[PDB]
Amino acid sequence: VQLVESGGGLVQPGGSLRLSCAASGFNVYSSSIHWVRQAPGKGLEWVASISSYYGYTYYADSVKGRFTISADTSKNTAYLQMNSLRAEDTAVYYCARSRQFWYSGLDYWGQGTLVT
Amino acid sequence: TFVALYDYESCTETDLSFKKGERLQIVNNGDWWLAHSLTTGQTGYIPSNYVAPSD
Amino acid sequence: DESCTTASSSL
Amino acid sequence: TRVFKKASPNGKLTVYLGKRDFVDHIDLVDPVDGVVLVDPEYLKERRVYVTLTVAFRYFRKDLFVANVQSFPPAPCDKKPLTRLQERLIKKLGEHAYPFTFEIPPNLPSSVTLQPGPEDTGKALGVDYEVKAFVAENLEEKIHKRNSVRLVIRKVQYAPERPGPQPTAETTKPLHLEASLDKEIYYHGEPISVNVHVTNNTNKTVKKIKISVRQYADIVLFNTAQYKVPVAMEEADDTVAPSSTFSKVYTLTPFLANNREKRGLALDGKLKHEDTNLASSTLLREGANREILGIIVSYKVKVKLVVSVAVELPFTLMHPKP
Amino acid sequence: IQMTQSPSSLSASVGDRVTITCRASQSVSSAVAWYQQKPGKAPKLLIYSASSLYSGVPSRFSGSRSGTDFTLTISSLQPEDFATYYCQQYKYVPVTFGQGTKVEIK
Repeated sequence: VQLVESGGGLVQPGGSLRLSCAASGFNVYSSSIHWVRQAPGKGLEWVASISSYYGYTYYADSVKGRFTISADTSKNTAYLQMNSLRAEDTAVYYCARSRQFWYSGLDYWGQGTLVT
Repeated sequence: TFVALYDYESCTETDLSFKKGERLQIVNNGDWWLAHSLTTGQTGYIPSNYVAPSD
Repeated sequence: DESCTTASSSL
Repeated sequence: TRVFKKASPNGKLTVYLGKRDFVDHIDLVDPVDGVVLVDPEYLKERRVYVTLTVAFRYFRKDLFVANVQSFPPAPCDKKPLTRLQERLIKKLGEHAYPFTFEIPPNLPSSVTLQPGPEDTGKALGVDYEVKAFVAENLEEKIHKRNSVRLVIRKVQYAPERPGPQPTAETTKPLHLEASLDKEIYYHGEPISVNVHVTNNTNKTVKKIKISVRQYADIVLFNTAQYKVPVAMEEADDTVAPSSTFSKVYTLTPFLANNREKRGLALDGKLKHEDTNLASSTLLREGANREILGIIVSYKVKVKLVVSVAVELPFTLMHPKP
Repeated sequence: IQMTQSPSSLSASVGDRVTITCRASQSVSSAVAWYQQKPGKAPKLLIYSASSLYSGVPSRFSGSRSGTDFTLTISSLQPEDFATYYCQQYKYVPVTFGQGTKVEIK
């Protein structure tokens, strides 16, 4: 029905952070959870995505070395641990959902929590 | 005149399978061809777009 | 000789 | 609108197909309409044969093969359908010579097994292959340079109207009654089980075990039946010697945990794809005359162990797009 | 795969034809989706797939594909469609979005 991201942070360059994304309305095996990142005034850059039905995760090139995505099947939430730096210290991270079977376009979106 | 016909009886069994190269010119010498019977004033037809007739 | 990749065309 | 196509090496003939996903309606299967473009420069003693092969692999064995001669076209034949074989012929208005096939209503769907640690080029299962080749005669050998081979699959979706609500109960004996949410479930839906165990004996229930099991009957393998548990639930709930327990549970089958298991059925794969668990097979009126492939069915199990079990059947398939 | 989009475009309050194109550098088999993001809010999915609408989207919005060229069209621009639109392809794992075209009122 809707997605709510309860994460947020204010990190000195070169530390750690953690993002959570609660989802109410749909199961986590019938949907795929993605994280989309929008720098201020720039386009939507794609970040880690997870397909819990298959179990594998994709990563962006700029985040492959530091970010780590996970999902909690007990409460339909997605976790995005971060080790952000200066270049990622201004963006707003969304949490959007796509159909697991025979689709990859994102239909439901969260409000987005800024990370700095 | 000039006309050609060949023996064939795969389809349209009502009037076909006559002898080929008869003196009586075929009723229609292209995609479809027609020809007369062996000894009567009856005309039979069969498609002929597969290959040029040999008669 | 091996088979070529399945393509697609307009209609 | 887009249409799929493929060509042979040496570029002599090309095969067009509008889709490689043919829906199998419970009353009539969809037809296969294809158009072949060929250039008979010197094809004096050459003919075009298009074939549709349904094969079961392990070496392979087939129970439905067919042959259609496209050029020179057979006289007194059927009319091509306007959906594909008119627009395609309009586009290739020079040598487009079409072909068509019809599938019997009782052929098995395309279901592939999970190979595991060993690969044999293509995994075990049932697949439909469309092979078009030019040759002097049908019975003579033909090599890869002259043949086009394209793989298709047959699928079927969920019924529009749901069936009766599943329920099964068995037996101063104890009485257990179970029920599911509905008759038809999708591939990501959670399967909830309602449980009630009223007790009158002195033997207390120690542990409640619930699992979702996939049944795959293989008729060609001497009518062998292989079952595997695709879901596992363990809540360790106990009840007093003579008490009354009622509860709701939740299960969800998925492939991530079941990747370890071998010989488990999966949906049709075009080429080394990742697919969900094999959908249920809908048999028309129970006329089990099909002796070619594999049929898949799912049944939930609920078991109690004292210091008895019930099985609830259901269907697992995608909804109609 | 670099997906390129046309720059920002002006418009009028009264409805008029507006075409926005997204030029794919590599061929994608009609796997392209279009979004709409108003300032300060999350993007809204508009197109299921090229020339296929989504549940709840009005009938004005339309799409098309010409080989590797995709297009987003609006039959009539009422003052509510004044936002920014993104073109996304979901064929290959490194999913990319277009630079985004911002529609504005004149």
